[PDB]
Amino acid sequence: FYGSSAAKDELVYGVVHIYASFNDTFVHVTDMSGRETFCKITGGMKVKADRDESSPYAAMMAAQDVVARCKECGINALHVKMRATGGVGTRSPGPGAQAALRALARAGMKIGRIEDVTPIPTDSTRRKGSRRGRR
RNA sequence: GCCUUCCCUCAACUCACGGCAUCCAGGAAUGAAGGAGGGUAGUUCGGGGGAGAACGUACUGGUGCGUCAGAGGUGAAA
Repeated sequence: FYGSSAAKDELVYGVVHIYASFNDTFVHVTDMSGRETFCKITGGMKVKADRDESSPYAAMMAAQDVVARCKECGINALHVKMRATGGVGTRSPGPGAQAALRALARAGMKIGRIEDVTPIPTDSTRRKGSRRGRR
């Protein structure tokens, strides 16, 4: 088929970048290269209304269309990299994390070697805000 | 306790005895304050100060390699 035919009957390790924020959730597909990709999924496609595009439901509904497209790319095993937010944002992911993982596991994809890959500064620029804060 | 004898006074000059040759005023000042100043030493002690050279990720932008439809953002939106 389109996917494995020289890696077939053997697990293949993709990589999945998960970026969870409070405006959307992203689920991306990479192959231990990051130079080539197959699919880019956003919460906002599956669920409409901007509040609910970062909600748990968004994640899970999106996650099932990861699995759908992975089994056509020969990908079976998935390494995962969880990302929070920017280095001048916070250090907290949105609610779309922890939802996506479970949705993939339950959908028969293997998961191993999860990691925390996020941009944390040694130090960076003045954080957005003010001296007196947002109020 | 003391005298004498005996061992018999070491740091390259040290100890004992003698010649006589020299040079030539000099030691008579209160003390050293849990008062001040200074010296020396531990390659002491420290986000102390100046200079010069590298290092770290992030933010932002650009470039290249891929993907494809929404993304920013909010209480909700725009």
